[PDB]
Amino acid sequence: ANKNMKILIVDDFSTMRRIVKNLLRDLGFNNTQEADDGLTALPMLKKGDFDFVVTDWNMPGMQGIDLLKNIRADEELKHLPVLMITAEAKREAIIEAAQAGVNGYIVKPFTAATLKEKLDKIFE
Ligand SMILES: [Mg+2]
Repeated sequence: ANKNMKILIVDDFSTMRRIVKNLLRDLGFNNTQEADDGLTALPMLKKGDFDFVVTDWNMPGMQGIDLLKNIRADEELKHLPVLMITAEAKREAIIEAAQAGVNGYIVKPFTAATLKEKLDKIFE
């Protein structure tokens, strides 16, 4: 796992964006940027050459599931591994996210410990 991989953190609650960001900082990943909704994350991915996406699942403008779909329908972006953040792991929403092509999921609140298992798991 390369620690200079360009990571996009997507979440509508800015405090959550900065917590995810410091957890990634504690793990060797410092190349992080932010977006507050999928509508604002999309143009960032579209032009920014990112390597990894961490997105919230429920956002007001465009949802986590709809950004993953747009990423997956975009020829240029379809190779992007996506980790989803969710308030509780309901079986039904996860299966849906799995079917939509997400790489993994993590339930909040979470720690740097969990985050890394999730990252290792995704990258295999
Ligand atoms: Mg949210």
